[PDB]
Amino acid sequence: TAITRATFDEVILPVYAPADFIPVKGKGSRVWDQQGKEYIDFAGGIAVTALGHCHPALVEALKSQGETLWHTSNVFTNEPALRLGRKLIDATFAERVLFMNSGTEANETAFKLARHYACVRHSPFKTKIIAFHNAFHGRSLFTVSVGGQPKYSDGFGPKPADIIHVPFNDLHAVKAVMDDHTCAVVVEPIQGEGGVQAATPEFLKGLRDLCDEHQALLVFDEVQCGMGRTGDLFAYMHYGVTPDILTSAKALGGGFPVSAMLTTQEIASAFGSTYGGNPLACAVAGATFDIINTPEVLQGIHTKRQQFVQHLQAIDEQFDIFSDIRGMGLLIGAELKPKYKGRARDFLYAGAEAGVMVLNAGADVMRFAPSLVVEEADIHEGMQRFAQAVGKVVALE
Amino acid sequence: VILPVYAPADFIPVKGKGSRVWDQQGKEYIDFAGGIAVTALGHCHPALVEALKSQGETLWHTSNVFTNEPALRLGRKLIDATFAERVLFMNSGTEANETAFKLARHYACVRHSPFKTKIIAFHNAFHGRSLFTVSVGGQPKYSDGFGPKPADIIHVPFNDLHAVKAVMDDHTCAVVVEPIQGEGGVQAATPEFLKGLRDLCDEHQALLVFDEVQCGMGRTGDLFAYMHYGVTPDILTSAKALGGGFPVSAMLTTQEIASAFHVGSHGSTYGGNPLACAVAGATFDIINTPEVLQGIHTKRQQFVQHLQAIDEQFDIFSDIRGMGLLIGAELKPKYKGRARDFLYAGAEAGVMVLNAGADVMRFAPSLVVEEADIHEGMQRFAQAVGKVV
Ligand SMILES: Cc1ncc(COP(=O)(O)O)c(/C=N/OCC[C@H](N)C(=O)O)c1O
Ligand SMILES: Cc1ncc(COP(=O)(O)O)c(/C=N/OCC[C@H](N)C(=O)O)c1O
Ligand SMILES: O=[N+]([O-])c1cc([N+](=O)[O-])c(O)c([N+](=O)[O-])c1
Repeated sequence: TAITRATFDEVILPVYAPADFIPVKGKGSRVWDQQGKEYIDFAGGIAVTALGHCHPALVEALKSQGETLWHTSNVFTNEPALRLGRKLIDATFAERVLFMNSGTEANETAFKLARHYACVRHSPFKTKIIAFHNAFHGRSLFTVSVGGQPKYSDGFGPKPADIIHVPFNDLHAVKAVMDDHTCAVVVEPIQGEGGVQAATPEFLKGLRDLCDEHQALLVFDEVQCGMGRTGDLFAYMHYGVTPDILTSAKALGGGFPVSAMLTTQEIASAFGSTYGGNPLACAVAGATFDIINTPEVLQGIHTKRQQFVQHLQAIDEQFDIFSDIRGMGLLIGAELKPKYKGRARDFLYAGAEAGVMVLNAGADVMRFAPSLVVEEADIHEGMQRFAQAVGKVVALE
Repeated sequence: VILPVYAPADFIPVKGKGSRVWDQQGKEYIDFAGGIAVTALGHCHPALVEALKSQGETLWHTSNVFTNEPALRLGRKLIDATFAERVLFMNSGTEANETAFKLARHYACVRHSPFKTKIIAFHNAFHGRSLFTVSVGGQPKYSDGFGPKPADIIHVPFNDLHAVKAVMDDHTCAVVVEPIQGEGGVQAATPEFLKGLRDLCDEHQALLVFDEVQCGMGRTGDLFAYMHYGVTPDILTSAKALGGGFPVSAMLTTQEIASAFHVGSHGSTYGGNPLACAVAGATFDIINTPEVLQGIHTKRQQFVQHLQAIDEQFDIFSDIRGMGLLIGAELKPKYKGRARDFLYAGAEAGVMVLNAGADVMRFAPSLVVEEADIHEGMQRFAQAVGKVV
């Protein structure tokens, strides 16, 4: 009855191919497997553990609320949800906040709301949604159809219709497809899964102007780039472009399943300042928000980015593997040179062997999404491990 | 118009212990609603609090780049206790249903034909509020107004086997059914209907999908309602009681069906995280015991005897139905459309209850609700009824 890696194949649907070792415990940016091997975590559970593992403040919030009240249905509100709603409203453009569990659910509510607002405020025929190639918005049938990767939306029967995809950063293409029958433009300000590609300023500003012209809602999916990831509370604040609806998840709860959809009173009235929210989830997300939304933590994200980028540059000087280093704050993408095209997974595996956890963003890009408070010592140790992994792969060349 | 139920500003739950809840003013309520059949072991159950806190000190989240011990331990328990051979964990019943419906579609696509896409579902069904799940749900008012719905979904009346036979064909990929429709008036499938679905799915090579989000995890007095009926589905979904108040869900199926998915066919950031799975494991360990499952039947009769006594005094119910601790009490025609008013009257009297449409009262208390709480809460509900009538 020992639980091993082999156990996964006997138990879970074959939709994942997980690592050969099993993390069992973590503190900060260090993680231990069943053999007590120690890893440096630059993956963050895919940009989720924004304050690292078992952060004392988050554990305290969990325990305190866990002794008090876990659950209310959406018939009720609860103090943690009201508190978190207020902090989001005070800190952002939002006047109304709806809480869910996952990024997928938050996006379902955002896309349903944009559709419904158009239906009741303009016309039942105003249904087109513009989205972008390589976008990722979740795995429900609707959200994966708004997602821009046909490989993930093919094969589930008839897709919800009236979704049009154009290239990310192509403002002319958006202009071309938008019209009075368009209800929404949905965009990630930085495409995380899609190779860590940031919107240009002109593109994002252009989406706002086109949404205004056509009476469409601009929906920012900040599930991955939000909650401090870029070094601002939300990426829209870096750009100075205010969306009509914004979604947040991943870092919002520091690891606890929680998500949010933020909008205005005018738009939300198509459906008090908050709706939903698990008491336990919202208590934890409140503690997370209180730490991430501080000048010091947000400044540190930029300091830490440069510490990572200097190491990636040193690695490239030595080994000649990267064509581009991009992203914002502590979402970092390092694109492999053509010689190593398609081999991101080879470097991820060698990384894991060397004791560092990193991500891909497609087969050509390495992705780093560490805790926003990752200690400098852990940045240097993990990046030395990564350099060692790169060395081992390159020596085979 | 269908009116929702919302609490006013003067009713904000702040604390729960067992089957008792207190609001901001310190008013105490007996909880016969369970947050809509979620807190199946009541509020802040010591074993669940212990699981939460101990795993909370250890590991919360690693993503599905990794597997984790609590998830594999919970999957093993679900596999051992049910027809399932493989599982996927998600964060809500809606997400588990999305996974099930996508799996049934994809299985048909790759095993039979990309054209085998019809899904048969039932009027008054509830499967969640995502665009796909609400379109499979059987309340048009809830699926209207969001632009183009995912196609190839056909609705017929619950419990009408003939109608299912009439619409099913070789182009049908699935029949999706709640063994008891919870939101839809607490209506249980008849034995003939449920077995009929299994036979029709076999005939047409379609997958039978049971949504046990509300009726599963002990709610009926068996671990899953399918066990009461002795009809085994191809895919089953579970949530709510599974995590006792922690957001977690599961989709259960066989290896043969699971194998239609490949790496990257579906996924979830949070789904299967060790904190959720540690909590659901603790919940499962308590609910899946002979003693708790027996007690659910004892407790059902305690509630039903109270409901009958209320009816003898006030003449308000035409029918008392459901299974285990999912209880429906249909209002007589004289009280048609009054379920919300009885619910609000209950709250004033210090008891939290549910509706199941405008004509039906619903009860979904903790599976371990104390006999003393059943009697006190039902006395409060009788008082509320006296205020209404
Ligand atoms: C921009 C953006 N929007 C929405 C989502 C969906 O969030 P989720 O439902 O919480 O997984 C995501 C989630 N990405 O997660 C990685 C992929 C996931 N593991 C999968 O395979 O589904 C995202 O990056
Ligand atoms: C048979 C059945 N299937 C799926 C669900 C949805 O599960 P959830 O996403 O875990 O709430 C449910 C949930 N019912 O809860 C009530 C409604 C809730 N407030 C909502 O409107 O989504 C169910 O009864
Ligand atoms: O701090 N710790 O909780 C901790 C835990 C483990 N472990 O194996 O789970 C270690 O190996 C170490 N360690 O190696 O320092 C530390």
